[PDB]
Amino acid sequence: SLYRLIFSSQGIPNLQPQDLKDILESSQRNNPANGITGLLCYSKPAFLQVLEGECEQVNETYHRIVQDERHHSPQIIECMPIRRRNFEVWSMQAITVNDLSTEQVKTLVLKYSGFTTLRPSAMDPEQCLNFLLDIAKIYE
Amino acid sequence: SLYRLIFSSQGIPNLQPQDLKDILESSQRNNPANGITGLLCYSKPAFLQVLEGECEQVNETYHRIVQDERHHSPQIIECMPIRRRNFEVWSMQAITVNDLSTEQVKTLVLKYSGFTTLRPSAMDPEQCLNFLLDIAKIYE
Ligand SMILES: Cc1cc2nc3c(=O)[nH]c(=O)nc-3n(C[C@H](O)[C@H](O)[C@H](O)COP(=O)(O)O)c2cc1C
Ligand SMILES: Cc1cc2nc3c(=O)[nH]c(=O)nc-3n(C[C@H](O)[C@H](O)[C@H](O)COP(=O)(O)O)c2cc1C
Repeated sequence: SLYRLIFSSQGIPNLQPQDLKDILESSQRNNPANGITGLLCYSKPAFLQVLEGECEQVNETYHRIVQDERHHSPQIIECMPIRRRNFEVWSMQAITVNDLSTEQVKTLVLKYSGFTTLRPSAMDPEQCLNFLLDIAKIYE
Repeated sequence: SLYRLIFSSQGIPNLQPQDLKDILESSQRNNPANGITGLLCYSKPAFLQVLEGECEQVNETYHRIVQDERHHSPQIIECMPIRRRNFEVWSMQAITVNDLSTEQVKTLVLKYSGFTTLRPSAMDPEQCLNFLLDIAKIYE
């Protein structure tokens, strides 16, 4: 009943600043409640993110996520029953990747991937989550 | 880059043999090119799909299956990269299970479940793997 879901996506080519905080209000009004927790990451245009919570919640959310007019082509990287939550999960939070490339952050991309750019496309699930973890560290 | 995805959904109140013949002619047609192979399985109401391939046309197919309406509310029990394929024989293989099924199949259902009717959300990843495994193991 306690799952972890990983997957990445592609943000519609015309997405604006005022759209993402609206993705936030959502994640911060729709998750805490659901014992949905974890971390969402943006690197124009690449998306990554892990979900953790009740299996049925994890799912209730992901499939609700997929129809959003705001991006296309989502790749589940992992969905698996887990032993314990990793993010103490103050919230399903969001980080924009700058890109801004870089100050100690580009490094985190030769490490878990190759080039300086966020291609969740090279990542294996472990290098996938390993990364979502390392970034949050140096950040609150 | 290989990956395996296992999921189960709820059929609509009225799927007929005619309505079951239609999901398959679409996966021995699409999936061959699509590169999709696996067992599907159907004990009214639920289907219980296993799908095998690389990460892209997996999601491609699934997210498409979920766009389907013949069922509703899919759930991912497990997605992640594998060693080797287990369902390579059929580009898909439908297999109806029902209380009318042979007294044999009825008991393979019981070997992994707490009740005699196929119930996915009460079965862990291993249980479904082997069920589907042992159940294709015995279907030409
Ligand atoms: C990358 C991305 C991640 C999102 N994550 C969530 C989420 O975790 N929870 C959520 O409720 N909405 C999330 N959304 C937004 C939903 O698609 C949608 O806005 C939300 O379900 C609407 O909720 P509302 O009924 O409160 O307005 C996300 C959107 C994007 C683009
Ligand atoms: C439970 C279930 C599983 C399905 N699995 C597949 C599948 O593996 N591959 C596929 O192409 N269609 C699958 N479908 C049906 C697709 O939603 C749809 O029939 C297909 O994308 C249409 O293909 P067509 O345009 O060639 O007719 C499934 C449908 C259901 C209800």
